[PDB]
Amino acid sequence: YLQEIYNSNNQKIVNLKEKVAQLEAQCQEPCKDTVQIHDITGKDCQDIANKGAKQSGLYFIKPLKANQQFLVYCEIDGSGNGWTVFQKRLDGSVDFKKNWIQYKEGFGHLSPTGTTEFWLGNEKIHLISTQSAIPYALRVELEDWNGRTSTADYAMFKVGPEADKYRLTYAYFAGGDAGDAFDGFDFGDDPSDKFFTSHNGMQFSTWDNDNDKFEGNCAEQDGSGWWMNKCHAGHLNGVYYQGGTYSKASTPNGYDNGIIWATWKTRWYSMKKTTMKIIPFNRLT
Amino acid sequence: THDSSIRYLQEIYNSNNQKIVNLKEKVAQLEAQCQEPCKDTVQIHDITGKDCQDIANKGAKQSGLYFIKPLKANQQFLVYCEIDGSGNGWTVFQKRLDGSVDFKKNWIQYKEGFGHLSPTGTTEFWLGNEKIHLISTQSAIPYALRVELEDWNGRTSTADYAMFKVGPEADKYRLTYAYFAGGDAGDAFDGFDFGDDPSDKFFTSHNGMQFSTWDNDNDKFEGNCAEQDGSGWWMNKCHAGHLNGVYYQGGTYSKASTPNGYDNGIIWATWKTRWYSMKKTTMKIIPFNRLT
Amino acid sequence: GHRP
Amino acid sequence: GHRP
Amino acid sequence: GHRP
Amino acid sequence: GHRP
Amino acid sequence: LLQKNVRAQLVDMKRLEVDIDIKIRSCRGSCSRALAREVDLKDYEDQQKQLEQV
Amino acid sequence: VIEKVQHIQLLQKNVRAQLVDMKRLEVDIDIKIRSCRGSCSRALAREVDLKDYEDQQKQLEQVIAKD
Amino acid sequence: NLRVLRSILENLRSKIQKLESDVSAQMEYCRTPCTVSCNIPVVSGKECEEIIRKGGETSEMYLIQPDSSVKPYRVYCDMNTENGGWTVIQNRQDGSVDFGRKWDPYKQGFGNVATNTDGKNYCGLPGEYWLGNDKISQLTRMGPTELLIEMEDWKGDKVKAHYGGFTVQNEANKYQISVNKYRGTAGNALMDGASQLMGENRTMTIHNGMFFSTYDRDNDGWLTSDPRKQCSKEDGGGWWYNRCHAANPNGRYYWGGQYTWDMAKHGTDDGVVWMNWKGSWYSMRKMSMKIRPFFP
Amino acid sequence: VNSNIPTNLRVLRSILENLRSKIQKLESDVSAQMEYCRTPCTVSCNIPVVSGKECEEIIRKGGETSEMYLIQPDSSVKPYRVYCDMNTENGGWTVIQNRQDGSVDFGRKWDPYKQGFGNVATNTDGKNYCGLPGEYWLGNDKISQLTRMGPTELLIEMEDWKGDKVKAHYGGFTVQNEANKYQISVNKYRGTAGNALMDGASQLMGENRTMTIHNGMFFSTYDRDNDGWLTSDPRKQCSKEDGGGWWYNRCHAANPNGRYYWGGQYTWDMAKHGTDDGVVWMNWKGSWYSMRKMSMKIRPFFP
Ligand SMILES: *[C@@H]1O[C@H](CO)[C@@H](O[C@@H]2O[C@H](CO)[C@@H](O)[C@H](O)[C@H]2NC(C)=O)[C@H](O)[C@H]1NC(C)=O
Ligand SMILES: *[C@@H]1O[C@H](CO)[C@@H](O[C@@H]2O[C@H](CO)[C@@H](O)[C@H](O)[C@H]2NC(C)=O)[C@H](O)[C@H]1NC(C)=O
Ligand SMILES: [Ca+2]
Ligand SMILES: [Ca+2]
Ligand SMILES: [Ca+2]
Ligand SMILES: [Ca+2]
Ligand SMILES: [Ca+2]
Ligand SMILES: [Ca+2]
Ligand SMILES: [Ca+2]
Ligand SMILES: [Ca+2]
Repeated sequence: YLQEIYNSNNQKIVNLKEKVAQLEAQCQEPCKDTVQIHDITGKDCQDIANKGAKQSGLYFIKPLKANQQFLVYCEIDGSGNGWTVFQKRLDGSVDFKKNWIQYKEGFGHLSPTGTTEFWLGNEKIHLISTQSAIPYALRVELEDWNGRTSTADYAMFKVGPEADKYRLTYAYFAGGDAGDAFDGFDFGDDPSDKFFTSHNGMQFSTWDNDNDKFEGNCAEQDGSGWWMNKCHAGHLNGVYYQGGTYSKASTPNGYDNGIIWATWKTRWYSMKKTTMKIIPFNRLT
Repeated sequence: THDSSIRYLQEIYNSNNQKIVNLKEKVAQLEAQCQEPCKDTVQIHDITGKDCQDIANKGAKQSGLYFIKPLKANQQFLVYCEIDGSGNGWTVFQKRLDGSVDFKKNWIQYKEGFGHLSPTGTTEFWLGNEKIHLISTQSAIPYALRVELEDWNGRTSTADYAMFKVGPEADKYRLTYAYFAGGDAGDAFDGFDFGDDPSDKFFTSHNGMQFSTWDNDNDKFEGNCAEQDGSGWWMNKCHAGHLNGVYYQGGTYSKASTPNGYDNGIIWATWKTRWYSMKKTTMKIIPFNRLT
Repeated sequence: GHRP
Repeated sequence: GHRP
Repeated sequence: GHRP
Repeated sequence: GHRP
Repeated sequence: LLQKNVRAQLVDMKRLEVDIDIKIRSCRGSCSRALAREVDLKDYEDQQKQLEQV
Repeated sequence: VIEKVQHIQLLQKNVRAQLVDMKRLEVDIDIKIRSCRGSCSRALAREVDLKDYEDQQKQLEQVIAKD
Repeated sequence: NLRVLRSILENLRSKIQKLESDVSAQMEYCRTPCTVSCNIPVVSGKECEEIIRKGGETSEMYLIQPDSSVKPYRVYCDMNTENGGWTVIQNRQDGSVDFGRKWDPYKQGFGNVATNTDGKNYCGLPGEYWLGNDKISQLTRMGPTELLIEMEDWKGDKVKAHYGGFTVQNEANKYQISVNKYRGTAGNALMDGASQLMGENRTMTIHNGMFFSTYDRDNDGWLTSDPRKQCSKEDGGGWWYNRCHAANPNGRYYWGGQYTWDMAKHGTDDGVVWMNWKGSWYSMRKMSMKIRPFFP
Repeated sequence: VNSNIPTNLRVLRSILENLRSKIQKLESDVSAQMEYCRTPCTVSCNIPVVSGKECEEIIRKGGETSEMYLIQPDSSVKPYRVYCDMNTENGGWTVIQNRQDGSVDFGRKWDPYKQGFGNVATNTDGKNYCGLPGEYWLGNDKISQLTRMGPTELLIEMEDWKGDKVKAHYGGFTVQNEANKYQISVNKYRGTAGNALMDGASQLMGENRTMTIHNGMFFSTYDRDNDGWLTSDPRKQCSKEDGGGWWYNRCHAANPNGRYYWGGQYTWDMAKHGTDDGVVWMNWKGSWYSMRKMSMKIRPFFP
């Protein structure tokens, strides 16, 4: 009434100040980030599995020659095999027309769930692949626009230092249904076609760093960074074409520039998904 | 009368008649000795196979001559196989050791082969291009090339190349390898930086060069490298590794000796100066897994 | 592809 | 050799 | 603010 | 020769 | 003097609302969401001038 | 009394034939020695001297036209 | 007739009720946390300037490893402003994070470095955060470091304070700050104190040279015994308070800008202040501090 | 007034002393030869890298020098050795028979004649290949198989002891197989030696001439009478008497496989059986002249 209603609300308050204090304590922690990095490290993703990692995802590895560690995406099969993934395409969300520097350091994003496209860099691929005498094997996994998949393994896969332009080299094709595109393809226009499209032994090129065997510039004309040779038969850093089928008309300079593997599909067909991952070779049989 | 004589004459006459009958059985023994031809030291082994490693796989334990028939081939042909103690069988397609064969030959001769094959490896020759093409592209099993060199002091050095292959004649027996796999002879196939021109090294490299001869020029020179150096090779304006060059005794030679002025010796720039010609050369291939 |  |  |  |  | 105190509690109340608004907005960084709300001060301004007159 | 006419006048006949056997045998040997060259480490160098054979035969005809 | 009081108090009693209800709703929402999904950029380096050299052209969350001793940690890199390569150290823009924390949180770093951009699978938007005096110290002691401080008022005007040299000592030296080589348009609050003040009134507002204080760790330049009287609760944040400030980037976030002694919890200018630009009772809309390696 | 100079005729003993001395020279000569045959001759014939079906194909493949090559006429068969004459009349000639020094005996039987015998080639002075042909018979089977692959010409060359040379070219030559006794067929004669194979000896008339014709005859060897001399006395065979295996008739106008007389001229009293068993080509020099060289070469012809 008089002095009444005054000390009602005027009493709620002290108690209100205290609810507030509970609210404040409920509001100190940051949003919870669904992406986490595991704490097992090693020379590479196989080494991480041998150490008990039991799950695909993000880990840090530190190759023998590296003088700083780095985040990789490991594929842990429940079989005890740890694959280090260095390349991944699955939607055309990342632009792969990048320059030398970007190909050397890496671009794209690493995701726990592997739903992220990326190019680990060239330098990294180099440090892992040559850190010891234990030969590595490269496995390419491809997927068409009809859910079919195929693979191609290469044995003794190595990427050279920057002084040699991150030259690719392998001892031999180890089989797979995808077919040996790194061996070059007979497009049938000239007797030298197969040799001019092979990859084994090629230096890496980008538009700004031509090391191809073409008078012109394969990476500039196809829009990617790849181990080019006048120019290619296997091209996974190609332009992402929705649908698979594409035509010369859709291309920017008139040459096939999609994500091809000419020994599995035609060069006028671009893959749906692409993975390039490595594992110490003894892991295969 | 002197009949005592008519005596000794019949004596003598009958003796020489018996001497004759026996002499004749002795000529008959002689004649049977003189029916065989001269022994030839060169024999050809009986094992066969795709290539020499295949031969070696089948238990062949010795170097020498054997016939092979690559999958692509439609007629077997003779080759010289070098088999080591450890089971490797190399297929030798080139050899130089004294200057007895003239390597200045025409396209046809380089394609079919010229020189001689010996049980002992003591002969010069070029297996031909067509054969080196059929052996090295017969199956997806990649071959490696091994180049062996020997200087005039007894020194030897080597150079290996992986996934070595020779193209068909449609593509002029184009040479190709994936990469240099090492060796102390160095990688002359990669071109050499001889001097000042900045484009030296590009123009003297050999990976991807078509083969050339005096009469079938496929080089990267407005002139005729092979005709100028007198050899058959995978020329590029012109070369830095040239094992089919002119054979010069004692190794050292100079532009004066040369006929056009350019270095036309058995050279391997990354190992010795282009003005020094090798004593011996060997070119030979093996399935690359034999070195993995 | 190739470069004809 | 090289040919300039 | 300064403390006066 | 011949033989008669 | 009673005006006095409503004086004080008036202030006490004006700061509290202001503190609650800073605290609720500071939950946009931790909780699934923060309540959208606006502090209407004038109601307080007006409301305290009206205690001046007196 | 003549036992030695018909005895010689015939022994000469046989030496004539021995002479032809010998020259032929000489010739066959030469041919068979030379064909050892294609077989043996070496062949004996030798020439047939057949003049010595023709003179000797002539010197035997002389002897005939007597009886 | 002078019963316009009740008018009052009825309010107060009503007011309280509405307060309780909002507090109540915020409590229910706090039963579940905010979440983000920050997929990490492949490219990394020791600080955001090495990342832009290495091709990371976009402003977003990165991992940096200023040093092999230390574990890589997350940071927002601004690659657009002034040629990029700026590592964000502090950022205010929406009130989402409480900066009134104790020493420990100021040492460790608190808040949200980044958040998801409307569609996208990376966090391209910075959140409000404090990187952590330890990290700040170590980044500033790697070599000469410049400091960029940017602010925006509630009408969109914006100013900047650029500091050609910036260093933060380590914990033992209580994060003592040093700044120099000023240029900009907000004024030089850090080195000269408050342009509004005169004489020593101004110099007691200089930050250059001060130690860091928190409400649970008084290192301020106010030598006095009343524990209540410490620059740091009477001002909200963790800062290089002197006696007490000309700038308070870590103050409380007042919605709207203009505030008053009677809105402030303890009656002082505890908002996101930069006295030389808008004086004491104006809290900025945006405020941030970025650093970048300098030259030699 | 009786036995006049009978003493005088002891110009015998002169003789017979000799014969006795000659028989001893001959016994050491055979004995020294027999000791030399304790060790065979040897060659080292490194093999030319180029090969083909026969010398014609090899010259087309770049094989410009005359030497021993390995040919494989047909894949049924195993590659075998042959001497290839790459200089005469355009080259590409496969030598089938070669006589030039007497170093090989041609008096052999059916078998050796069937398989081939003698030396294909020998090492030239200081060289590491066999550039000089030896004396050989390639082999009737192999000659047959070469002549039936296709039209084949025949080139016969010979040279006398004084350096003169002549030749007989036959544009058609075919030799049937063993079942047909290697019967021979030759046509399209040309050259300067005369046409001994087709026309028989020019020194003879009427049926004598015709009995020396070779064309159409079967092969004979001394252990295998196929001659055209119908007769029952076994000693009376063409090949037992004129010494080689040949396409004898009754018996020959040419005898390239006959006996090598050193120096060329020989007489009936030098021959084993008193016949013309030398290396003979009646049409050019008669029957008592033996060639210093004689060879037989062949080459695919045109269609
Ligand atoms: C520092 O603050 C003083 C305060 O004394 C400013 O002026 C004085 O304000 C005080 C408030 O506490 C008043 O009581 C006086 O009216 C002012 N003092 C005098 C001396 O009149 C002054 O502006 C500041 N000091 C200087 C040097 O400017
Ligand atoms: C054919 O050859 C015979 C020789 O065997 C020759 O026939 C006659 O030979 C007998 C002796 O057997 C003699 O009657 C004649 O003198 C031979 N004729 C001549 C001239 O040789 C036959 O005459 C020969 N015909 C020819 C021209 O060769
Ligand atoms: Ca082709
Ligand atoms: Ca190029
Ligand atoms: Ca150069
Ligand atoms: Ca040219
Ligand atoms: Ca607080
Ligand atoms: Ca204090
Ligand atoms: Ca005999
Ligand atoms: Ca008869």
